[PDB]
Amino acid sequence: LTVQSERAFQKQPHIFNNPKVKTSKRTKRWYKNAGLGFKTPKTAIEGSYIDKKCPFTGLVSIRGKILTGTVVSTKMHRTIVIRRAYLHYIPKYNRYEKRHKNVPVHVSPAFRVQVGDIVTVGQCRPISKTVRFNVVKVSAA
Amino acid sequence: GKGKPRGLNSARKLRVHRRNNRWAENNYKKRLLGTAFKSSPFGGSSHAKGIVLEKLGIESKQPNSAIRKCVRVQLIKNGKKVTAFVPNDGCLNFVDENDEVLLAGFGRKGKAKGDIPGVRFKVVKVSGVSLLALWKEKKEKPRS
Amino acid sequence: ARGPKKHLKRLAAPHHWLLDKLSGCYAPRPSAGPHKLRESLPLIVFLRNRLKYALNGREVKAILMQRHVKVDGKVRTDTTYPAGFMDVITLDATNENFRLVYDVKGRFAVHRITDEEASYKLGKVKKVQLGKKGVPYVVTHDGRTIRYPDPNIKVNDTVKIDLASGKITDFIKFDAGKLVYVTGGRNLGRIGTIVHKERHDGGFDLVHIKDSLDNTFVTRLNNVFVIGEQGKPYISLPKGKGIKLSIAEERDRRRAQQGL
Amino acid sequence: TRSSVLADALNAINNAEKTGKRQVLIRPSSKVIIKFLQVMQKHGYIGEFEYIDDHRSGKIVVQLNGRLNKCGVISPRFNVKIGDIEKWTANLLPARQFGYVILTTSAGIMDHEEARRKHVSGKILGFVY
RNA sequence: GGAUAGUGGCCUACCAUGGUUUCAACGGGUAACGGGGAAUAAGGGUUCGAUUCCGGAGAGGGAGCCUGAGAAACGGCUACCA
RNA sequence: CCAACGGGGCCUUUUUUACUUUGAAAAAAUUAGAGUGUUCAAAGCAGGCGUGCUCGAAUAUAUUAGCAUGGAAUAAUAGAAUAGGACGU
Repeated sequence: LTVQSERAFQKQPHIFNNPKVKTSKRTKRWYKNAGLGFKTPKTAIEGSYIDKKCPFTGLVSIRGKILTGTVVSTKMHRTIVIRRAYLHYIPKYNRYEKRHKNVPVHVSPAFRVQVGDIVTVGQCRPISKTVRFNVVKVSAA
Repeated sequence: GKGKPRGLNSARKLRVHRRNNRWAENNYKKRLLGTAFKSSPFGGSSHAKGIVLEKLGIESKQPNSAIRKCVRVQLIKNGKKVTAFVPNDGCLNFVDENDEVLLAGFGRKGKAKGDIPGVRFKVVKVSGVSLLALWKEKKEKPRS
Repeated sequence: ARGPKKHLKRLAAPHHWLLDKLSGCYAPRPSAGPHKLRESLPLIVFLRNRLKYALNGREVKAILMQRHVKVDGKVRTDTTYPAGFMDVITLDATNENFRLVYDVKGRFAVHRITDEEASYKLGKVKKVQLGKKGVPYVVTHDGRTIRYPDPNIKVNDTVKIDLASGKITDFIKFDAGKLVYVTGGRNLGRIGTIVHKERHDGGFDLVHIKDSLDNTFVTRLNNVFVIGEQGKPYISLPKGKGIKLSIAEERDRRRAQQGL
Repeated sequence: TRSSVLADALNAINNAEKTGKRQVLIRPSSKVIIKFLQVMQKHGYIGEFEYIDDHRSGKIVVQLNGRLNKCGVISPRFNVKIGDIEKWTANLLPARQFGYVILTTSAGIMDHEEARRKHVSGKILGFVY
């Protein structure tokens, strides 16, 4: 996709590439590993997208709960909704009932995600009125 | 068998079913609708005070034969109008119009008691003194 | 509330102080200081309720204002100064020294020590970091900051501190086979040796402890305090050596032996 | 629409026992049925039994000796904690000192007394006395 | 980008068309402050909790603000309504 | 010695959940409960012994959700078929 689609120039902050030197190589790119055993995917190291909310190339960090669910909607830009299902115990009747929750979560351009995938998400700081979690691993069902 | 679900995950239907059927219980429905506030003369209290309007005799239901002694009362807090029974025979001489009386329920939770048609309440005190004390000649009543 | 709170109702006080229910409406609120409120011991509670040297809160103040009491070698006069674990208290008249340490029931004991041992205290290392101008420092559990530690000192180690000067003189590494003292949770006051440690990244590490009767138990690493090598404490231990007994054993010992 | 193969089997045994027959045939079999019968056999409530192969879930013939009062299944298979076992025995068994409640546990299928010795729990299957 | 002690449609400009729901959304009622707890119990339950401890809100009704580490304070101030 | 009941090792071709055990957690008062002749009791947390010495202020319970751990019956879920599979040394 076109990287420079916005009205402002997109770049990683404080990453300076110096025209005085003019090495015949890739533009400099910064990345990190999120920890807890999640591997940084190669599309992040070698891609060209700019996304300040990405867990491997943005200014976000992952700490707290880690959750799983199934993808239910992909219609927003860079965000998805997952469904989480569980059983609730009612003591008087000694039996269970089904319930569910919807969680909206941010997804990085490093991942390709489709309805019905199973996804693992990690907690981050508030990044919108509703979003609190970031996609960190994908399994293609 | 037995016409109700048994399955281990059927808890939602069981509790919803019970909620629907409790509305046939007579006293349950009274609480949840708040009937005692919206209607009935004592707005849910055990006693009420009123002003005596006039004095009445009520013919008993057949097969009994008696003219029983009652009064019309207007409740101070509502203005609602009510008929009350006066116990203990000659005690009717102790009550007169524009006296102030304390009333109690006639024991049957809003039903009429015994011979007496449509009378739900009895007098307890008049002008601040109890009828039981007057009848046994233990106190005296000032006029006004 | 529109700001900090100044009062502490009784019943809300920590249970290990052993205040009675009916003597009043309020309890002494500890001042801000080296130790957390929930786990400190105010001086008024020590002098009045434990030692019985004072009958009233009024009398306690008459003692402190004469400067008879010093904590870690310094005179203190605040009635609600928060003493805490491992502190040294000195009363110069009467010529007595105490170290605050736990009973196996989880209460602060009255433990007397010699005039020699009163020279020093132990401290658990809470963090190590570089300060301004690149000078390294350590922080102990009682909030001291000590310049220029030995490069080998790491978090969860224990450090021996001279109360005069305040310098470090020795240290013990956290390792298997060390003696530990348990300072929180259900097992407060027990003593044993480290068997091994469980790593849980992003969570709480757990430590397996064995005591001299070879009972075993588990606690969060936060509650563990290293105090010496196997069989060689760096401090005098309180009576009963941190051995937990069942209620049946306790009943026998009292009435059979002491109950004669 | 057989919802429970185990429920049918114990129902057949009850009806035979009441009328005084000495043998009964049940169809189909399953692993769970075999395990359940072996427990009943150990404590002496039934004789030997024999399995017939047919490439189609098989059949069983059971010998009956007249000692059985009742057997039955509990449905659903409620979860049971170790503290709860004492309540089920009070409701189901006729006395404090004979009869058995039968459980599935990850240690196997067993009666409620063996489960106390081994200190395990799981889910309830049924009862015998 | 602005503002804030600081995150965030918290607010502004431009852009996209999304978000919740028969597993009960949204709307209506409560003579509804939440909890530790209380009464009556074979077991399973039913009813209550303004009130000695913990948390929240308010100072006739609404709005605004000064001082200060901390207040949208009422035994502080300013205006309107009664 | 011997009998029963529990448990470990070895030989014999040798993906994802529910559920259950154990542990840490769940303020004090209240509740159940140990000690102690408030003159008895409801209470309280005290009090004994010679006439300075000394024992105490236990213990249990606390659904569900979250955390760590042992089990693998029962009930689900996944895998090699236009092989595009495994080992490939």
